[PDB]
Amino acid sequence: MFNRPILFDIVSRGSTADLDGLLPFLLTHKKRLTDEEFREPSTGKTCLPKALLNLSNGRNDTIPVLLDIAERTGNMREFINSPFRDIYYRGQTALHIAIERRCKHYVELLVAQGADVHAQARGRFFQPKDEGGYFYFGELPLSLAACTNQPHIVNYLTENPHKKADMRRQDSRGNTVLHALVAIADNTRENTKFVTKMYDLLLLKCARLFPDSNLEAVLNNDGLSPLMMAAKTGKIGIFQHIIRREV
Ligand SMILES: Nc1ncnc2c1ncn2[C@@H]1O[C@H](COP(=O)(O)OP(=O)(O)OP(=O)(O)O)[C@@H](O)[C@H]1O
Ligand SMILES: OC[C@H]1O[C@@H](O)[C@H](O)[C@@H](O)[C@@H]1O
Repeated sequence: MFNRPILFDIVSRGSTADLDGLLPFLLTHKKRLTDEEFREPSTGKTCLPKALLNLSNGRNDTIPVLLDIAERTGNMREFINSPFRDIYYRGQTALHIAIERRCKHYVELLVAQGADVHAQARGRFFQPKDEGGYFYFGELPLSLAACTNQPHIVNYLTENPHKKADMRRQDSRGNTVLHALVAIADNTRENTKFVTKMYDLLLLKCARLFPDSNLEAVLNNDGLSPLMMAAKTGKIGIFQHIIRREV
């Protein structure tokens, strides 16, 4: 039979073998993979995130199966965009996890299949450390991809045939991938190296697409541009780099 613990065990193990029977099961009992019986009741977590949080060499073969089953229970978009709903991981989705676990293949698979690319990770865990969080990257898939130094993913997200992430997008703070980048900045060599490269990457991309929407001009909720934000918060490295490319 199939209940939450059995389903989670199977996916946690990456066993596609054991998923045999699931589709007929759900079909005959009128169940879906998004039904409450199949989520962690605290967080609302489905078995999709469960799968992603148990990779093995960044593989969990049950993922493409779970997706196909959701498709076939008429349920795929809802399934993929099912968000954590608890105060701590609120808003997080399968897409966020694919990005953070650094697996481009699942990002592509997820995006191609309809993943909301502007889903905001809003919960405590995603806010700044000083505000009781763990890692702040501006909440959005793109900003996450940028902040964790994954240019290939960043390019995938901004130019793909399915759904492009708008770079002008802002989080709850009105922060932008640029703002996010400075928040990420910590002045150390390798940090400044990538943060800088990335900043340039996005700035040039946003100029070449959308010829006339200057992204540095988008202010945050504190009405700070990314430049001033760096300034105000001691981000020497990134700040100098911004100025360098003036007149
Ligand atoms: N929401 C999350 N986002 C990112 N990482 C997580 C999250 N939840 C758990 N983790 C980490 O990733 C690992 C995988 O989580 P997974 O869902 O497989 O197990 P769990 O439900 O967290 O714990 P258990 O092993 O009791 O089920 C955990 O060991 C935890 O350290
Ligand atoms: O953390 C590894 C290294 O990274 C650099 O970006 C820092 O400036 C160094 O001080 C450090 O040894």
